[PDB]
Amino acid sequence: VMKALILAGGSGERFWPLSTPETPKQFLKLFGNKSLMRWTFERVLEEMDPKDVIVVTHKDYVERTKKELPELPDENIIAEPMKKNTAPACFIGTKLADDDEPVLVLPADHRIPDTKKFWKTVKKALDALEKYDGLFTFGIVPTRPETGYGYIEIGEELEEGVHKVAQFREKPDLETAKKFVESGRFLWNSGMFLWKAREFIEEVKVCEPSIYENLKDVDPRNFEELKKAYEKVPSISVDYAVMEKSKKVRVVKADFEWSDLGNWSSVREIEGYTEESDEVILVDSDRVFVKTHNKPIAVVGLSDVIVIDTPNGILICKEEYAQKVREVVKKLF
Amino acid sequence: VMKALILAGGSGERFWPLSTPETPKQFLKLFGNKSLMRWTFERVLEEMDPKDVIVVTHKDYVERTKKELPELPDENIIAEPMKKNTAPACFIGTKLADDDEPVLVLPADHRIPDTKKFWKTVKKALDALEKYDGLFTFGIVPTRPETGYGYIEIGEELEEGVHKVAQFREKPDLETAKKFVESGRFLWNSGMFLWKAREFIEEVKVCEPSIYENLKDVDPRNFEELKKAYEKVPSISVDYAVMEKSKKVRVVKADFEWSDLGNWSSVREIEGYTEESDEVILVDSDRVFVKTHNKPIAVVGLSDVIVIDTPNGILICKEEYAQKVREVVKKLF
Repeated sequence: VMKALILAGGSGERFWPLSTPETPKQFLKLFGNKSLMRWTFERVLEEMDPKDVIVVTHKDYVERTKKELPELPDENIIAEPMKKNTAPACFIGTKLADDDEPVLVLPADHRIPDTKKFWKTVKKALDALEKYDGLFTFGIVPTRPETGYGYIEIGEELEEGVHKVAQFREKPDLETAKKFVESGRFLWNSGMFLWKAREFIEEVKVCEPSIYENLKDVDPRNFEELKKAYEKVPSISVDYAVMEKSKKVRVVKADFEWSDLGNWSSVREIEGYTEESDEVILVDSDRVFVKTHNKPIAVVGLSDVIVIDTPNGILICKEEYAQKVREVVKKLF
Repeated sequence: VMKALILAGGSGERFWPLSTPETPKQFLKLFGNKSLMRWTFERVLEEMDPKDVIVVTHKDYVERTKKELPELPDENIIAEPMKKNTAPACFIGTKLADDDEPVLVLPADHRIPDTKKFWKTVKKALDALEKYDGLFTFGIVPTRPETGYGYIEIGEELEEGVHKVAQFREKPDLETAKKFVESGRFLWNSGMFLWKAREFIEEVKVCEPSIYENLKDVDPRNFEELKKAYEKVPSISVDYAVMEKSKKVRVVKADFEWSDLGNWSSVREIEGYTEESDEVILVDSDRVFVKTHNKPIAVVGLSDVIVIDTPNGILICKEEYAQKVREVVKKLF
């Protein structure tokens, strides 16, 4: 018995001009002519019947989620009355589970190309969960001194590849980041989780009563009932809400390619820089990421720049400012 | 009793994506829905009869020239068999005047907004020509430092605003223009010339026979004959051919504002950097020049760039590399 909980609340904001307010990150077909969420759903379906998968997302997103995931029973989609981040989503998704049922929590907007190593790692976490209880996160083995991700400090070892979490650390300085990688004592917080339903519910009661009392006996499908609760409930990631507080947090080492797809630079990391070609002309310009639409694009005198041309517009972004594409969406709409 | 010779040739390559690849610069409509040549023809018509205006241009553009300039008599367009730069075109155009007629030679792809001051200057230049003879140039006081213009060293003062030319200088290093602009002994060569038909003819015999001996007996309007004579005749500017070598070059301080429209930067210099607007979004980006087309353009984390969007393409160009747009066109086909 196992439940999968897909959290799908993102913003394509950093993916303008490809993303539109009407199309959040989760529906973007960045790879292979399928959305991030679809890939994620298919990843899960490798080892699970869809009866045990749950999507927690806004109502605006619900209908297109049905057309994206025809296999998913309409009941298993769970409409949210407002964006209050992952912690409340996690909570209402977890209540569908039975007390001693494992709940695997997954963002809809990440990329994990090896579906088998993913399940190898999840099986390992399931076995560990049964041996030690507590709340489990997945730490990705860093392959570069990445400043864009948050980190998990390895603690005491229970078993090979399963550790207590000594500490969480947010985006570090490049030197600090380089020390984290060289050390081998830090992992990337993948944003993925695994816990037994009952244990998480109880853990929130101490960490964030705010969340527990208001959602305690609210039926998550009853749209109206959940609105009042949500009006009462704060905005706060479960990372901040529970994980940063509990004394029973473990990490499982994940040996697989993973990305949060944070911004356009993240896509470049996966794809590599763009090749000079008949639609991309480069003169004294290196390390450029260019997605063309229907006309040639020439970049002259500029290095480390992202250029995206879609019908919604054209973006031209120095690479390190790829997080500030959000501001474009703020100013534009 | 005075001829105007308009030289109509020049690559418009540096105005990609506006210009097609072999598009002649003189037909670009950079300002007010009128071509550079049209503006130039109108400027001369302020004081002149079309019968005294000669356009020297490649055969391919004769018909299109007629259409820009319908006031111009069909016989006043002289069809060249090959592109051979300005010295040979100056020659065959200047042959059409009487020996003692003044001939004002003007580039077709410059921008002189103040027509009245243009003619103020010319009339001063005509009066000087009558007193002193020689080949006259028009010097522009450097309002800026900029490399790769022509350069005229101010020599002996013949009379106020009329000097001999100590030296003709066709190129410079960066910030050597600083000790030309702050030295005050150097004017930009505006590319306009004034001479009596016969003196210039004599001077081509002395400065470079190659052109003179091959073209002296030839009638400019007999295409075949001109086609035969041009095979023997070199491609060389009148600057390198005559001005740089001649011992009778005078200079006149120019009383109007002027620009050579060398590249996209020149257009920025005239229009200004671009205003953040409905279709131009600027995050952490200063001193950008942006011509949108059908969609919004966001420029994030980048300064001193030119972004031009047209059906033919998109150009993103660091401002100081604006000459290198030539390299783009080469790569494009």
